[PDB]
Amino acid sequence: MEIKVTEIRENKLLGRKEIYFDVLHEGEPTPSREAVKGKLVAMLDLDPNTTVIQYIRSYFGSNVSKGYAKAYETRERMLYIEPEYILVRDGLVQK
Amino acid sequence: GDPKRQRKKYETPSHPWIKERLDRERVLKRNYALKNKKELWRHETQLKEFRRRARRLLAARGKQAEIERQQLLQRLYRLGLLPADAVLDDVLSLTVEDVLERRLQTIVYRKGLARTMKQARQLIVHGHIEVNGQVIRSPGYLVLREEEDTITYAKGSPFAKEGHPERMVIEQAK
Amino acid sequence: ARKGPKRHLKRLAAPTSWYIHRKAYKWAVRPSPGPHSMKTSIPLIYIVRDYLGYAKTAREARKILNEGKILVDGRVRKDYKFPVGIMDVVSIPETGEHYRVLPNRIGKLILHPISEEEAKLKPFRINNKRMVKGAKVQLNLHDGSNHLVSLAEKDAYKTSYTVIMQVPERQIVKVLPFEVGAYVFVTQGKNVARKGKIVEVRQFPMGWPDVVTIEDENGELFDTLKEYAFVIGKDKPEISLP
RNA sequence: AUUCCGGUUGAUCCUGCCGGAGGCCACUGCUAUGGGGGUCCGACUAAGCCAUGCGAGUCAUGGGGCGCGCGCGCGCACCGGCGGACGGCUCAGUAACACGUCGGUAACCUACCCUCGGGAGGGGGAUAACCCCGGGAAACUGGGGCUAAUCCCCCAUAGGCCUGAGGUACUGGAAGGUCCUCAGGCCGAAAGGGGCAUGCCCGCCCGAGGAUGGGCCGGCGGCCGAUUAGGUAGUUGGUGGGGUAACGGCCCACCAAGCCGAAGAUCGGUACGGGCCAUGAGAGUGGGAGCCCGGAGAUGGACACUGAGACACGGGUCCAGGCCCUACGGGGCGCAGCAGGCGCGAAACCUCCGCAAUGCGGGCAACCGCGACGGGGGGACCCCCAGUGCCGUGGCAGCCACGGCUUUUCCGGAGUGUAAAAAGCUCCGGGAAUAAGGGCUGGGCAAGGCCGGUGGCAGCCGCCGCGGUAAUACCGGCGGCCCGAGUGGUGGCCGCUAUUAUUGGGCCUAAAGCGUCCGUAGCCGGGCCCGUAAGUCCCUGGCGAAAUCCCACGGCUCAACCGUGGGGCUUGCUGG
Repeated sequence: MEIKVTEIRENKLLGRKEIYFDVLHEGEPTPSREAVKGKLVAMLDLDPNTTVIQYIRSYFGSNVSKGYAKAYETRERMLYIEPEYILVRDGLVQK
Repeated sequence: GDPKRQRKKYETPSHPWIKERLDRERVLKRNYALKNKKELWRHETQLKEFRRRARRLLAARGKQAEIERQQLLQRLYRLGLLPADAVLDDVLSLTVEDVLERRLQTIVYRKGLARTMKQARQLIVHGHIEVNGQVIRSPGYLVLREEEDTITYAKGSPFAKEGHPERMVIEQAK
Repeated sequence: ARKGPKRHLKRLAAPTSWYIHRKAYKWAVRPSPGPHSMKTSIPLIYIVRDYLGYAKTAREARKILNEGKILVDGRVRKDYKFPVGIMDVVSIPETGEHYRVLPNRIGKLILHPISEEEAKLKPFRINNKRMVKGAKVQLNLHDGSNHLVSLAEKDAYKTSYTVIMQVPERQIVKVLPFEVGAYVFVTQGKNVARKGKIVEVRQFPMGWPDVVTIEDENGELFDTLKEYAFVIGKDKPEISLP
């Protein structure tokens, strides 16, 4: 699987970076969240903590999926803003 | 009052047992490998709508009228039924065979990717045909003028290998 | 049979001046009473969430508003139902952003970006005048606000002039009168969002409102109501308009 | 597609009605693989009756206490405040300013919100919670002691209202209006509270305006009946008053006799109104349950308290009509809220998950709650896209055997998706496997002049008409045509129908000219000149919500669907 960042925004109020990216996987299934997160952080120099992946979305016939991610500075602001369900889904907190 | 329901996008014949119409539609269905009568009537209704818009816009005064005129002609050019130097009066000469020629099944046949319309339908439904960058599984997609030169076999597909048995048998004819 | 006031608003019954998807959900935010009318305003929640895109959910928008980050006319506003209207300034210092609220040629409200210097002035159209006890003069403005002046300078103000003010402290500057060569911007009607110079005024009998003729910036003339003409200058606009 | 065909005679041309052929809605027979989208599913008969569970709370930054852990932190009830008058459901009643559109209120009220100008001084009191006794089958409820507040009261000042005499500063098209001066009187505020801190945040009262939501008035528009012709008696107006938030016979005392009506009053019948919907080439005909705006109602009827707002859908009082518990003393309930049950019927779903999204209430906030809303479950609701195989050799007249290919769909698995699941989407393995019926077959009208059975019997038949021993018309088999996951039957609307005729029908003999004449209203009216500009035409301003309808572009694979923009619709009103 390969990754290609399409757009980045900075939200100075909530204190986050909002990343829109594409994921090319030709002949393979939809990649997991662990691999996408590892690659994202390894590339963009982000803390593995303070980074949550929203939807990974596949399409009818594409072999190209889309992705949205949020990168926070502090972890307290993160836990204050984001809801608990995406945190449990990503694995940064327990149910 | 009453709210709006969704209405059919096709019309039926006024009488169901006329010999001329029966023969014509039988020939067309056989030659183009159409599942049922409902498809034919869909394309005929498309054509009838085009013709009605032409008749209404013909010799009518208004900026909106000329706007609609240009929009109609450009939409037809883009669909691939008329050329760039065409006039409103050229719409009243179109037939349903044109719409039947502009669909993905017929085009996959003409382009030599299949030997028969039935084989083309099967390929399209099983997912061995890709438009410029997208797999499509509807044999009546009505390919546009800017996509007819980007139709081929899907990347992951047995037919994408030069040395496939059925691909060899298909190429036999060409 | 309804026995009291309304507290809900459905999306299909929302005003046309908004930029809102009507068939997506069933409910909309019902604006609270405030400065401007319902047909000429929009709540802050929509500006923060759907216009600028600083949030995706109303919870986030409300956190942003309650943290004290959005200013209107130079004042912190925390109510997500507070209505924002024509000639209002929306400012964000943590991003140095400044917007003026104006209408389109369709009648819908947009944000026009402006500079930090012009973001300190707001024009107010005088809608009415009153005498208040102590013999003071009260001007009633277009956003619903009021201003006091003295009896000695009452002839220097009339019911269609414009007053420019420093907005947080509300001190007056640069009165602009209604005359036959004044520059105006139209706010409502069929000729909304047009601009030009006044040519003629016409009066009528028994309640029918007065009318005004305007010349476009290229030679074309049109008419509208004198209540929909907002004076912004004498021969050259005094704010950045689109 | 601005369409026709069959049927009155021994044969013909007309008139005229019946039927066929199309679309939409409801019920139903037989049959049924998949996905997506949407404003569908006890409206038609009973606005009939209901077991059980839920559908409205929240505030510790208003107050006092009690319990649990090291003055501090957690939990419970009470006092207090805001809300509970919205949201949700139904279509009984209503032929009316109820609705729609244009206008008015200089004749009115408005807690929560915005702006400006001003204030917060001095005193007092009670009582829940708690302790000591309890009563009662329950429902409920008594006595004594003690206490606080943003609870209650008093004084003051500001302020509100009425009247009279003056001045003429403001708005407007126009002052019983606002402002200034003087006088005589009635009513009469406030929580300087809570929190942080060494001033800031949330709050309290008064005044001027706005906004939001309402109340009231007017012009115009909108079903059938004459075997319904005269109706009205506070009825129509005036003077003076009362009452109302406010104008008003709204109500009262007095003075008059007026008001509506053949251009159809009154009375009766039926009915929630509109945006819109179905159909048709259109002119037009019909309907107006589901989504939005408005109105009305909460077993039938009437009457009140509290509150900014109710004569109150999950608050109160009485009568009528039903039901439930009882220790027989007394007490309680009405699903036209979500599920669910009985009954009525031809005729309509689970006694499921969640506050993650949209919103509302409360709260400084964090957040809590919500059968609204969202998500799934069941259903031949509506629309869109597909499937039940394809290729080659040979053969027969579309199907057979031989060989090969594919996997939408089916079986199983990993990810993503989701509040959590599920569906869907990417990928892997298996395998032509796993998936067509309904009606018709004499002529309208498309397809058999084949076999057998029955024999005016049995049966068929929209209509014409078949059947009495050789049945192309009944029953079965074999063939064939139409549509096709759908296809037939019964009721209703439009069209067919120029059989309601403005466009656009007829009256010598087919239905149809009053027995004849006079004339009232109404309709139709000779030629020229001058004026006006009411109708009429052109141009421009303010209105006729959104959704729905047409077109183009864009996003879900395309589409149905959703978004951006341009036109239309709103049968029209009004200023120049």
